[PDB]
Amino acid sequence: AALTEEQIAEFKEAFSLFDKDGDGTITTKELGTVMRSLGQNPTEAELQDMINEVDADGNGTIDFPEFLTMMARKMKDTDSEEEIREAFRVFDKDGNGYISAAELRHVMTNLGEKLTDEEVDEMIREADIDGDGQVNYEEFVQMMTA
Amino acid sequence: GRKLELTKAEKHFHNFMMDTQLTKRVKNAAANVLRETWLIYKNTKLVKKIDHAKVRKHQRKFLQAIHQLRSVKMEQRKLNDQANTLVDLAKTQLE
Ligand SMILES: O=C1Nc2c(ccc(Cl)c2Cl)/C1=N/O
Ligand SMILES: [Ca+2]
Ligand SMILES: [Ca+2]
Repeated sequence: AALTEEQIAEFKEAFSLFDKDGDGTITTKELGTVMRSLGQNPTEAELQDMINEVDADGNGTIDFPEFLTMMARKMKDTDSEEEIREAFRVFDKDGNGYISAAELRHVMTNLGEKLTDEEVDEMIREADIDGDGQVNYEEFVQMMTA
Repeated sequence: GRKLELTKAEKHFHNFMMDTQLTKRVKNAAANVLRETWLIYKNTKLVKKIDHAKVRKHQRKFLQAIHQLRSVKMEQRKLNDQANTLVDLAKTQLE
């Protein structure tokens, strides 16, 4: 809950991601816009509640002082290994901890934003550690988060 | 840099009650948990004569207050993650 000066200048650049018009305040309308471009759908009440958690003065919008201030209350990070492993489990049909290279290529080239077959090649080169056409994704995720 | 780390989620009720409406929701539902826990205890353990219809009334009121409380807790969990999403997007400007 008290961090460095370099980050102050950094969080200012972050602020423009949020202040969609550049008027120096973040409104619920702009926060809805940003949140929807991240694939979320907060309600109007959820947007008002996020602003009100930050809003120091009570004028209904967030300025950079209030923005920077709540950043410091939330500076700690934690590793993501277990969340990434569960994303892999979604594609583990048998629940046996494996996903074949063929199944992984099919997923990466058909679901979400996709990868090129060339990009997928490099990924499987790394993911199939034992060269047996099967990806032990817990091992693969530990290698990527180490 | 951060690589694949993300903002660490918080711990307990110690936030987002600045929305007095959740606060009004928490305080009323928790009083009703107290209310129906007492009335079920009394109507099953402090009487010679268990009036099952009375216990049914308060079991329905009890499950109602508990799930209201559950419902507030899940909306707090959702608000925190919506906030951690913004903190996470902001934090990519440190890279
Ligand atoms: O309670 C919180 N409200 C928050 C948090 C973190 C970031 C932001 Cl923008 C808001 Cl409005 C919170 N972390 O606990
Ligand atoms: Ca604005
Ligand atoms: Ca303000």
